[PDB]
Amino acid sequence: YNVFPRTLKWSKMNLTYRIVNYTPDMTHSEVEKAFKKAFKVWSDVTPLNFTRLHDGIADIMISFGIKEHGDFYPFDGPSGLLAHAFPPGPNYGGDAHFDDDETWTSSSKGYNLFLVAAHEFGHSLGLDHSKDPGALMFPIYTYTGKSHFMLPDDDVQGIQSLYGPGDEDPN
Ligand SMILES: COc1ccc(S(=O)(=O)N(Cc2cccnc2)[C@@H](C(=O)NO)C(C)C)cc1
Ligand SMILES: [Ca+2]
Ligand SMILES: [Ca+2]
Ligand SMILES: [Zn+2]
Ligand SMILES: [Zn+2]
Repeated sequence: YNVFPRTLKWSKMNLTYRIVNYTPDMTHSEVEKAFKKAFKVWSDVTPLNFTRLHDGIADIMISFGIKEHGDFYPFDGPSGLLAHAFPPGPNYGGDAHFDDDETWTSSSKGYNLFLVAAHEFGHSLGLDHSKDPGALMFPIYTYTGKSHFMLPDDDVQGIQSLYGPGDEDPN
C-alpha cells in the first residue's frame, strides 16, 4: 500500500505548537489573532487537538522564517514562497516559517495570518499538500480563511476526515 507520499494524517489527533508569527505591521494582539484565530478556523474544519506548552513541548509553530536551515533558501522577496512548513518529526517539524522577505498581517491588506498561517499550519501539521481540485494548500490564497466560504473544502473536509480521529495504533 504505497503510492503518493502525501498524507501524514493518521496518528496525530493531538499536538502542541508555539505562536510567534512576527511583529512587522501587526502587534502582539494581531499575531494573537493570526495564530489563535487562524487556529480557530483550522479547528472549525477539524477538531484537531493543539496545545502551546511553552514549557518546551511544541511540534508546529507560526513564525517568520529567516534562512537558518543550511540547504535551500526559503526567504526571498515576494518570490514564489511565502510559507514553508516541515514534517512533524524532530523539534523542527511543523515548523511554519514564512519567507521573512514576504508580508503578513491580520487586516484587509496582504496575507492574513488566518489564511497564510491556517494554510502553513495545515501543511506543517497536515502534510505535503491536498488541494488538487481546490483547498487552502495551492500557491493561491485569495479567499482569506473566512473572506467568503470554505471554497477550499479539500483542506476543510480533507483534514476534517483524515486529521479528525487519530489512530497511532498498529492494528
Ligand atoms: C493561504 O494560501 C496560501 C498559503 C501560502 C502560500 S505560499 O507561502 O506563497 N506558498 C505557496 C507557493 C508559492 C510558490 C510556489 N508554490 C507554492 C508556500 C505554500 O504552499 N505554503 O503552504 C510554498 C512556498 C510551499 C500560498 C497560498
Ligand atoms: Ca517569497
Ligand atoms: Ca518543530
Ligand atoms: Zn524555516
Ligand atoms: Zn500549500
